[PDB]
Amino acid sequence: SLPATFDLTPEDAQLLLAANTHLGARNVQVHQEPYVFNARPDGVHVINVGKTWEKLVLAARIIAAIPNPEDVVAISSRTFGQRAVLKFAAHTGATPIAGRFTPGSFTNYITRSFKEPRLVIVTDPRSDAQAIKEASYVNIPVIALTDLDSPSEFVDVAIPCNNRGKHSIGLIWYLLAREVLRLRGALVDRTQPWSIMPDLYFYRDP
Amino acid sequence: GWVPVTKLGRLVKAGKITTIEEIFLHSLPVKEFQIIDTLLPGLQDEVMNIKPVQKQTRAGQRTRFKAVVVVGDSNGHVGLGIKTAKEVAGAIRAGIIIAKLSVIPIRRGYWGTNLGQPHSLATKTTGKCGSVTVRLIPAPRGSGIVASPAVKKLLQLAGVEDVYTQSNGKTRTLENTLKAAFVAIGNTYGFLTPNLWAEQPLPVSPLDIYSDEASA
Amino acid sequence: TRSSVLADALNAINNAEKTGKRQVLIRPSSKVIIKFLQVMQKHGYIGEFEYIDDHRSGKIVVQLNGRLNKCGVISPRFNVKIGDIEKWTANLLPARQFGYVILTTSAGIMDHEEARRKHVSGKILGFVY
Amino acid sequence: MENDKGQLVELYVPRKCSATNRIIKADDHASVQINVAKVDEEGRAIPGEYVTYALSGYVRSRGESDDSLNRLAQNDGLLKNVWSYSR
Amino acid sequence: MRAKWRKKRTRRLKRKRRKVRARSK
Amino acid sequence: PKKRASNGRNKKGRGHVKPVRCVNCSKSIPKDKAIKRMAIRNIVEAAAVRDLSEASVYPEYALPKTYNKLHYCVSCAIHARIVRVRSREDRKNR
Amino acid sequence: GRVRTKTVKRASKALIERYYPKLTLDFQTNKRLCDEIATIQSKRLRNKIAGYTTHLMKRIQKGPVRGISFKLQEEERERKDQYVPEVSALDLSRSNGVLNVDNQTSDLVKSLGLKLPLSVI
RNA sequence: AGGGGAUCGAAGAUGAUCAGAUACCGUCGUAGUCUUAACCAUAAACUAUGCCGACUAGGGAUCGGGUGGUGUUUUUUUAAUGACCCACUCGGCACCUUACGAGAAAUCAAAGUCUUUGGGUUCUGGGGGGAGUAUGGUCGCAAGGCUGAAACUUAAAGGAAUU
Repeated sequence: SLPATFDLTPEDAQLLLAANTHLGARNVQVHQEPYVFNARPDGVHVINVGKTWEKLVLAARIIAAIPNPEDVVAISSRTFGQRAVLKFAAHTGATPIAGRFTPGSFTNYITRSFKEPRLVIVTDPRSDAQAIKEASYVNIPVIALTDLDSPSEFVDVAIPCNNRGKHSIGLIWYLLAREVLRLRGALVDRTQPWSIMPDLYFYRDP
Repeated sequence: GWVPVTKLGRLVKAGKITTIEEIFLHSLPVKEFQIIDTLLPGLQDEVMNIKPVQKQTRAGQRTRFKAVVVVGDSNGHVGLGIKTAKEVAGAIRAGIIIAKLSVIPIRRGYWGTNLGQPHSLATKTTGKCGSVTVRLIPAPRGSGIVASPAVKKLLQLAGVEDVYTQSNGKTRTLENTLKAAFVAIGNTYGFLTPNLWAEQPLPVSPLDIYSDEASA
Repeated sequence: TRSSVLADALNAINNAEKTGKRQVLIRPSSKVIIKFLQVMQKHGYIGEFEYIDDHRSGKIVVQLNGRLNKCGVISPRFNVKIGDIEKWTANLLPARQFGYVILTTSAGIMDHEEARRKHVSGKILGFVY
Repeated sequence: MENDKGQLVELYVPRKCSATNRIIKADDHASVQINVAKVDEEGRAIPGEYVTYALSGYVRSRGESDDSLNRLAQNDGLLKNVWSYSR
Repeated sequence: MRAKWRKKRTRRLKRKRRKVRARSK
Repeated sequence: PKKRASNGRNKKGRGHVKPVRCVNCSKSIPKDKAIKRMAIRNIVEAAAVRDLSEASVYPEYALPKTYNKLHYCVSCAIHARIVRVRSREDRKNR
Repeated sequence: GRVRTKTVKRASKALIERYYPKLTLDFQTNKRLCDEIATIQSKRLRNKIAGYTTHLMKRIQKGPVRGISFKLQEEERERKDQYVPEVSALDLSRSNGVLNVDNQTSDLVKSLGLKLPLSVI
């Protein structure tokens, strides 16, 4: 059970809605995501922010369940959420796999880039399909920040979120680094606001 | 000298892992031939034959040796591998290193009378590789392993003392036959028998409890 | 056209098993398949199944628990003596420990194991394993 | 499985996949093990004991591995209102 | 060598032998 | 063996189409089998527009455009280098 | 044909990962320094290998490049990871403290969290 | 057997080219290409994939039809029509990504539900040549069509990918 304090408070709803994490893709939609709730008549689909937050801590609960807080890794092949992962890699341990992913880090034990994780997070499954595919041969759970137009194969934790937006990807990465620190107990009180801002996770145009 | 680089190498070197059934049960990714030999010292090597292969090119041929080697103790652990090399010694020494890497357990039972130790397979099993499929039929006691000479000695070291074998297709392709049997013997554990029908608690992986004896 | 209602129905749950379905909709809705699942559920081989009744044939919905592998029906309903019950067990099912040759007699529908206990041979329906 | 004497022959009784009860092969290198911590009143995650979640690689192939994880968390009481049994 | 040429040679043969048979029978 | 999913050229559910004649070698090619390339080049040659403009009645504003469709056989297509053999990976590109 | 080969390229990146404050931006001071810590048995070869690393100090002065890790790139990486914007926190800001949302959005708010700021445009 | 008979055009007459060209290249040019009444029953007549019936991963576009949404237009904004948009559905020609599945692969949502072999039914083949030939019947004015071998000979032919 849960203490019921994990509801979507107005402040958490304010930053989620102002960051446009609810808008979806066009009429194209994969029937494996029943999380959709109506759509704009122009063609923009709408997702339920309640389910995104709900299944966020589910991803968080499985991320922090791993004892060692350094085996966790994240993939960001697309340059759009580049500096977001280093913030994850700087707050609660972990080793950055930011930028380019070496094809063989999972299987081959001779290459200098050989890690072994127990749980992986990715941003766009379409953009880094190599990461999930290669990881499938070493039987490791994965986490994906999918969108209603993205495939959801070989993934046991798929975060519904907007992939085309600075305000969305930076905020969702910031959140999933927040309660994991809270669940680990490094923030003590859950009601105390964090002193770090998602705009740090944001990527500057220059 | 070993100085293992992978995680599973450290646990066995520390003595935490005793028998091979733990790795088979949990199906951890293992590609290091050190563990298999240390876990089961009594492994015997056998090679069917060598089929030469040459690379046609601008001029001449540079034939290699393709050696198929199977290694397995006659108590329930066997493994198969195929490798190509220029010289015979390298090909056979690489065939064992991959066949031992691919050791697969086999489920032993009876044709069914339920008095003594297991003798044969519980169910009929097959696996199609290439264009040939092999069948393994449970057999009354004393029948023996009736099969092709290459397959029958493969099943001789499998631990099963008797089995009825059916073959289809061009059995002359030897390398296709064992891999069809190799996937067949692994498939044998994929049959849901009415005996393994109660639900059991899922065990914790030994890597998590022994986490401090891993890496660094 | 529809020839064997049991054959068309049974293939769907087998296809349902192949994709891992815990539920599948079957709709020839006859008696000969109704007693097919009565004996089938007797040995706890599937879960709890549902029969939908209406002014027409009806619909079958079965909640299957994922514990089966392959089920089939033998078409031409062969005439089987007592001396061929053991013959059919060898070439169709993995062993005599398990696998039930479902077959009907003048007394009803019931598997092969208790049938030889009856010492009466009837009409072969299929095989469950 | 048992002989007449009493000893239980044959080793490594394989695990059962949590979602759908299929046999996980030793060579099947796609089966994932999921361990979830437990909360004790104060919200702190106690270590040492986990609920065990064994999922076969057959589930993950179709991408419904996320779908299957819902009901066993929902049925165990870990989740509240995510997946509705009636679509 | 092509198939219709086989067929044309064979048909020519049938015509000559049919003429021969008609001259005889 | 078979080379294309649409075997000859998108002849599916039809069975027969009225053949046409090529414009270079006059080969009887089916309507959908013959490649059609638009010829939307202007009635005047490349550039040189002002040369006619200085000797043009009215303030020009004519700009005539010639449109034509070209029917090519397979043999002439390869010879004209308009369509070239593509790789197996490339062949599934429209 | 001034393009370098593999052996100089792979060797060049071996120095800076632990010899950042010794590879001075002047060629003359480090053209012989490499010999003291890199055993090179050719007078000709030791010149271009020193030249290539000296070439990268020129560009690395301007900015970073790919896959080098000279023990201070992470130092600026662990410095440029706490930008901590002060007031533009994308919450209680960027508007009049109220979301600028759509009419259909109101249904999502009133589903479970109706007690929240709202302004449908 | 007639009508018709402009182009093209088996035959042919010709001009090149080639050592040879009665072929490829150019010009005439008969039958024919058009139609009427009657035969001819053949093809790469191919989706080289028989028909009937159920199930099985998804996405968009497209033909016909229907349903609903003060939907946007179209007059005498408006009543209806008509064109569209959105959402759904049936029957379609079918596409695009994958493979739990099959296949020897080329690949296939059928070539899947075939060794875990069985939904029902019709037809075809048992190495390649001889040969779709001989002969015997049978339809046809004929050219030809249907059925259809044997003797003899060979250890290789054939299908899929690779350097």
